[PDB]
Amino acid sequence: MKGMRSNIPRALNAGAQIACVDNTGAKVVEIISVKKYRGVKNRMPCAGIGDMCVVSVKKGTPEMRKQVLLAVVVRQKQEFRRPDGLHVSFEDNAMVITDEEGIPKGTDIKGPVAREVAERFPKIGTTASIIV
Amino acid sequence: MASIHRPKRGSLAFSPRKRAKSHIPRFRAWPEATGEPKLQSFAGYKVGMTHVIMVDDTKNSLTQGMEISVPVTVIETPAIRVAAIRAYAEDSTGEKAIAEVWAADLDPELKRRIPIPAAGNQAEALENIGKLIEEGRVSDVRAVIYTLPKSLTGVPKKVPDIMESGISARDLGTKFEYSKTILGTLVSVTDVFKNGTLVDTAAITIGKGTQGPVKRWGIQLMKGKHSRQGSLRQVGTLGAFNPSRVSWRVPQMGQMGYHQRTEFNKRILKIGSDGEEVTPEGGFINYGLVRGDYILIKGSVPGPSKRLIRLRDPIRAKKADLGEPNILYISRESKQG
Amino acid sequence: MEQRKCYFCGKMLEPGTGKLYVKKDGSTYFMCSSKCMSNFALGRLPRRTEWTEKGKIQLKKA
RNA sequence: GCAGCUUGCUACCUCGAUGUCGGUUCUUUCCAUCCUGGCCGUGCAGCAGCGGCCAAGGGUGAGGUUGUUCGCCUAUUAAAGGAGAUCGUGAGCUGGGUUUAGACCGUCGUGAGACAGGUCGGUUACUAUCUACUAGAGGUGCCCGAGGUCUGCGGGUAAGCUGCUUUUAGUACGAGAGGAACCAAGCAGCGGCGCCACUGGUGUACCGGUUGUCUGACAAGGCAUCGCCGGGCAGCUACGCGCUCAGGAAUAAGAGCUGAAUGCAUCUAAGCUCGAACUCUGACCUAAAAAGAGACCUCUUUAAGGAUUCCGGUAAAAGACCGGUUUGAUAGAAACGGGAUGUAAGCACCAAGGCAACGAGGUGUUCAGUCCGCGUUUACUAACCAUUCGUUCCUUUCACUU
RNA sequence: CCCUAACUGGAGUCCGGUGAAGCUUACAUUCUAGUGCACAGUCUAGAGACCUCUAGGGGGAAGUGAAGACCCCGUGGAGC
RNA sequence: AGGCUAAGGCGUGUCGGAGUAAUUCAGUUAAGGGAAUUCGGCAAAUUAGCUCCGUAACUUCGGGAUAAGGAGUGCCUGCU
Ligand SMILES: [Mg+2]
Ligand SMILES: [Mg+2]
Ligand SMILES: [Mg+2]
Ligand SMILES: [Zn+2]
Repeated sequence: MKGMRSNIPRALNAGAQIACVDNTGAKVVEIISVKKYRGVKNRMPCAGIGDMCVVSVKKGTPEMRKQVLLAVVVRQKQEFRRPDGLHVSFEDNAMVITDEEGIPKGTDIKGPVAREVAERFPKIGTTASIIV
Repeated sequence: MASIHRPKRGSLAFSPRKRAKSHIPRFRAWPEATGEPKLQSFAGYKVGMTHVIMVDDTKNSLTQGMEISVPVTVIETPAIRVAAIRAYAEDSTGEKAIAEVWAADLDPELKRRIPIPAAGNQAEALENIGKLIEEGRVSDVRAVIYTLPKSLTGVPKKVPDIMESGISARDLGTKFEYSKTILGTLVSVTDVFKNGTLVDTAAITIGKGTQGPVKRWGIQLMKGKHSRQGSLRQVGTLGAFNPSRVSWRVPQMGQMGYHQRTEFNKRILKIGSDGEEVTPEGGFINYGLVRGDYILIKGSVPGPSKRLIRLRDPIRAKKADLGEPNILYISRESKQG
Repeated sequence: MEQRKCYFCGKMLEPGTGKLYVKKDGSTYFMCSSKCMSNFALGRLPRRTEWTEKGKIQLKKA
């Protein structure tokens, strides 16, 4: 997609369970694969901030559970750097449930969200209240 | 067998990976001239790295205009003396040295490298090279330069490093007359490179000794149960049954580092004249403080501190004129904290 | 070039250095070095550490 | 008909053993091409297909079952091709299956026992002689003697390959829906090379807290994985960071121009112009041990200069390499700068209390104390004293010196 | 494991002392193809190759260990 | 038990110097992810003493049971 302004390490890889922080009803979602990521041999599919991911709901409502959805990771403990040289990090990982193009399924996002995903997916920026 | 495909480990583009045959990098090719006469190369010594907060000026970049922190590399680049003027005769076999003329006046420190040439055939060698250029035997003129590291306190040496730097002009008579003007003089790095222009940095990289295949080629460590069976940092197989020989393309241990490498499009960010503008508190680590005139190069450069760095104008520079940078802050805080 | 102050030691964040640590509730802390971030992560308080300027402030209160 | 990549047929080689499947690691090869590049046809409007030709430079992944090969299934993806290399690869690994000795189930057999049936368990030996490769040196060969700077016979490369988004453009096309390409820009995936300002790891230098115990108590220390725990400079390193283009020539399929054989027409029979991720040049690494064994300049012949002794680190497995040597800041000390930890011991007061003695601990002296495999100033000490080669070695086979 | 990194002690590397063993008809600096009992460093035709030493891990020597324990044969055995 | 010390026995679990690679035997630590590795959580990691609260299916009524899930713990002053 559109290039962000900050370098983001691909912290999360396939099999990680990330606290889904929207009101979609899915609580914990496991990363199955990552859109727009061709791998190399033996390398697990990694996903840093602003990446769309294919996830399966592990914990949540009875209707969201076991589905395969599209999610965007909005926070990560693995620190990234801003263009001015400062490194930014978060207390926990988190992803929101979205569509192919970037529109979230939920209506409010609890907690902060990195500003890079706000500038890439502007609907994710507007839906979330506090942006970091 | 359902083959799983992996790219080859390491590059065969840089083989045989042996120890480079000189501490001075050598340029195999030089860019064609596009303007007024000037030396195409300068030599400096790498001091260390810092970072600047420069306003972004790169056209079409995402972060244009806004503040960025660019890792720079301060390089201590005093004046150089254009020692000799050497002309080459081109033929079917190749370029061959046809004649040289050394400068009459030269630094006394040069004796540690080569015995000092006498101030003899200065006018007559020049007229001989002029006649050779006139008749047509001469094709290109190059200048011999050496550093004068006796001033630098961070570099322990005082012997010059001698190297050839081609002149950049249009006509071989024009090149000869410019070389006559600059022969035997001290030309600062401001007379070669301009502020904001790309260059090519070549230098013998950091020697890492006899390193193993996992570090030399980035091969895979043995995984899982194979990690503790007796071969962990060893290549899994050296060849098939046939052909009955180890290929040269198999990863193996050997000399890692201390190779010559060329880096393209290393931008110049600052042309300074006082070492206190960039020298941090406590000096640089294992170097000292800057005492001559320097240049700030964006990004990394091959080689450790104190290594000779050869600078030439770019040979494959994609981008146009870039303009003067706008440094807001050269970070001269301590590198030891 | 916004001027940033370290949450723990009180040192001013120099340009091109430091970290920005964010909690789950949107609170942001500027850490000048790994030492300040590690002391924050242990649960220590700047007021109860004498080398920080907050600890010096509290000790010079009395 | 081809291939010999499945199963057969055969019995030519091997039974004084060519370690037998599958996976893993790493390298290479073929094209009958899955994707990437170039074309042709269409029942090709566009988008997207379908079929064919050229093309092997690069890519061809991650997972669930199963020992599997194969095959299915999942979500990505440009695509997630196939095959060869003793069904590549056990003096590399694994040991899941098959193919030992034990045992159970079923079926055969009167029985011992058997099953191209299933199940559980079941030893991976070796100090590398030669060769090959990978790097590092010592010689001679070439050669006025030495040094320096270059050239380039050659060798190598993928040094890049490929997607996503924006613009072109909601335009061409189309009745509508739907919907491209040329140029340009940014970012990303993988690969390559390099680096340590920033971030992260380590950091058994160092600093602090503290358990148990020993040295009589305090102080200072020993041991218990660095006792454990917290922090971390330098260094190294990635999880961090820098760079990573073409252009040109000749071409394959193909598309044409001129043009006859065949008065015309014809891309072909001569000739000519374009035409690809291929080839070549261009970059980049290496390259006088190129037997055509190189070119030029400088210095000087008992010298030029090299090596060793000495102080070192930009280097280092040994060698080698790169510097300094009193006309010197090469390494060390002293001091200071810059940093690591967190406020030392002793003393004064306070301390929940205790009649008292005592008292964990708090505050002041004290941003203290301790420490720095970093820098600067500084010859204070140590880089001094030598030494050997550049003489065949004796000879008066002499260019001599008793 | 993605994906490896740094550090510690013992080896290894280098040095002083001591000090064996296993493979071995000979030669041997190889590489390609063919031929040959159809799996060649020694044949045939080409291509490369100056020699010596050190370190490296194991491509090849159908590497060494060993009169195959699988299959067959023996007017050979043993146990049941 | 394990750790630290007496007495007692020893520096002979009879090769030393040196601190310069790769690799190897045995250890320490490792961001973010947490079995995605693999035939298989093999190996390693986690937890761990004592007191108190509390403890399920099922059961041959004996058990399961230390089930599981939790809290406290040092030092000093003074006492019962
Ligand atoms: Mg083998
Ligand atoms: Mg036999
Ligand atoms: Mg018979
Ligand atoms: Zn701070």
